[PDB]
Amino acid sequence: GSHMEKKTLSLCPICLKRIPATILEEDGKIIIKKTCPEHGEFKDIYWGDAELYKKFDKYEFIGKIEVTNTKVKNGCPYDCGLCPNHKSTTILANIDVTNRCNLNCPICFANANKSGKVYEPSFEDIKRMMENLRKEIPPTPAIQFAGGEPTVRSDLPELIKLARDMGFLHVQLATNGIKLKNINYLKKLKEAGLSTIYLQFDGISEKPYLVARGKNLLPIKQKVIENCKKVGFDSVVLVPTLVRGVNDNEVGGIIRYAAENVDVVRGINFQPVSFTGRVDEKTLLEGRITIPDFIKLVEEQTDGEITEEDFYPVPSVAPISVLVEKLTNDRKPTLSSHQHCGTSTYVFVDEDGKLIPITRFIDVEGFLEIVKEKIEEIDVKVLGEIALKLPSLIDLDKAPKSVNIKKIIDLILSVLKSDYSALAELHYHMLMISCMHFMDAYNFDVKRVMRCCIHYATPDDRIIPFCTYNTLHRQEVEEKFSIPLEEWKRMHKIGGED
Ligand SMILES: CCCCCCCCCCCCCCCC(=O)OC[C@H](COP(=O)(O)O)OC(=O)CCCCCCCCCCCCCCC
Ligand SMILES: C[C@H]1O[C@@H](n2cnc3c(N)ncnc32)[C@H](O)[C@@H]1O
Ligand code: MET
Ligand code: SF4
Ligand code: SF4
Ligand code: SF4
Ligand SMILES: [Fe+3]
Repeated sequence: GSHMEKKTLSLCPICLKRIPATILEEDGKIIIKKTCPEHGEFKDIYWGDAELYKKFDKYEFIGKIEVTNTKVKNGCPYDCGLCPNHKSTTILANIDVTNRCNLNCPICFANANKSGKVYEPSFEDIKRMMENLRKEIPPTPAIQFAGGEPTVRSDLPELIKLARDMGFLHVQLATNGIKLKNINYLKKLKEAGLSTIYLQFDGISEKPYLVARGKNLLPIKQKVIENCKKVGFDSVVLVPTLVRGVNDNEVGGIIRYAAENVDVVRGINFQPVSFTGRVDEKTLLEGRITIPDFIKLVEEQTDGEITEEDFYPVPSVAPISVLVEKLTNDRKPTLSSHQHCGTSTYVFVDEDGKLIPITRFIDVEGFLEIVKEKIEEIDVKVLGEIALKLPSLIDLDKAPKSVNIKKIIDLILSVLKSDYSALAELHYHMLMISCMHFMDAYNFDVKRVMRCCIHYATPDDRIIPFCTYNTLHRQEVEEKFSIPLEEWKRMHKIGGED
């Protein structure tokens, strides 16, 4: 019948206490069982496919941190953060610049617009949160403004400039895009130096928007995309909240729409719905979907152009950072998140519009093996040796006709020389297709969250993993630093200015 895979620690979904949990294989799926001393037994889906679950375990990578912000007191996941036992530095920081929003979505992990209180850090508070992120070893390389809807603050372009001034290589905006339907507003974001728009995007028909968002936003999303084309803003990531029964049938359609718009869309990052914050009862009961379920949908709905073997877990590229760090004697941000948190592939869009994953014609598995081997052999000769082996890893038969294989190889080598511009050019050639499954109290796994690489900087000088922030800390923090809406409105204007 069942057989145990792992022991771990989880949370009771009722009282949020830390409780023991078992991860088990059962009928081809991975389940998590747990017991609360007070509220009894719980059973949830952890991963939809036991075979892919075991396959991803081989890419486990344990990171290290040196700069901490909190002490051990109550043990994980209560000591965030970062406490001395966290195993990853910040790769992408989140700063919530507001809890106000110009929407009222039925699915909202932040439960925006319900507290009756306004959380809006000052420009100086945000600079200090950025300093804390930049004090890490290595410094946090990427930051995203979130909330809430960040575009409802009139000072957002100044915050984007500030992030650039503070040294972040990548400045991202998570947004519902509504204000970006005005092209002059989009122009000010580009001019301020925004790297990427992380655009909420739930489908290619009206129904997923009606369900998840409460109204048909599809024409507005389309306008935002057309505005990006008009102003030459070419770095949009579409972000579907993936809900079984709502838009699991539109996975291929979203991917095809991105590929049709690959001049401005650099990726789709699917987010299987996370039962934190605000969720409607049908979503809670019927909507659960996991990373391997998503991978299966991609294969089915792109007619086998993208297959299961094309996806890798995020830490599979941790050794690339390690190697680059050793080659250059400079500490590099390392993607050391848990192997069951997320997955990605990369595809080329050819002339006919067919999707050709880079893994179809580059032996990515073999490439990562050589990388891990050369780390063990660490020097002046490594790069040349790897450059010698790269042709044996390529299948020129399966490569797209519209792709210069020699240029891709050179860009890969330049990434190994710590050329960030080559990594960015590589992303411009391709369409990233990824899926990240943020935890909730039903599937919480302490062994995952200890490796989390996506962190909120808070106004009380903490740095808190995304998955503990949205299950345990968001209300506490927002309540401390909010003022009642009644008084906030009388002291400000709608953009947040005094
Ligand atoms: C509200 C909070 C929500 C937080 C959600 C987390 C989102 C995580 C980020 C998603 C990814 C966005 C990346 C930006 C893409 C882009 O525009 O890319 C284009 C940009 C170039 O833009 P600029 O030149 O303008 O700065 O380059 C980058 O952003 C470089 C960083 C790339 C990060 C690589 C991540 C690796 C993932 C693991 C790969 C596994 C192996 C795959 C094998 C085939
Ligand atoms: C930052 C992104 O997260 C999406 N989002 C909002 N609520 C949820 C949820 N419960 N689970 C997953 N993604 C969600 C938003 O729609 C936005 O695109
Ligand atoms: C909780 S979502 C925060 C970012 C923005 N409001 C969006 O929906 O894209
Ligand atoms: S998630 Fe990390 S920072 Fe938070 S308590 Fe656990 S180990 Fe510490
Ligand atoms: S999901 Fe984003 S846009 Fe929707 S209500 Fe929440 S914060 Fe606002
Ligand atoms: S944000 Fe959640 S899903 Fe992503 S790395 Fe952190 S723990 Fe894993
Ligand atoms: Fe309980």
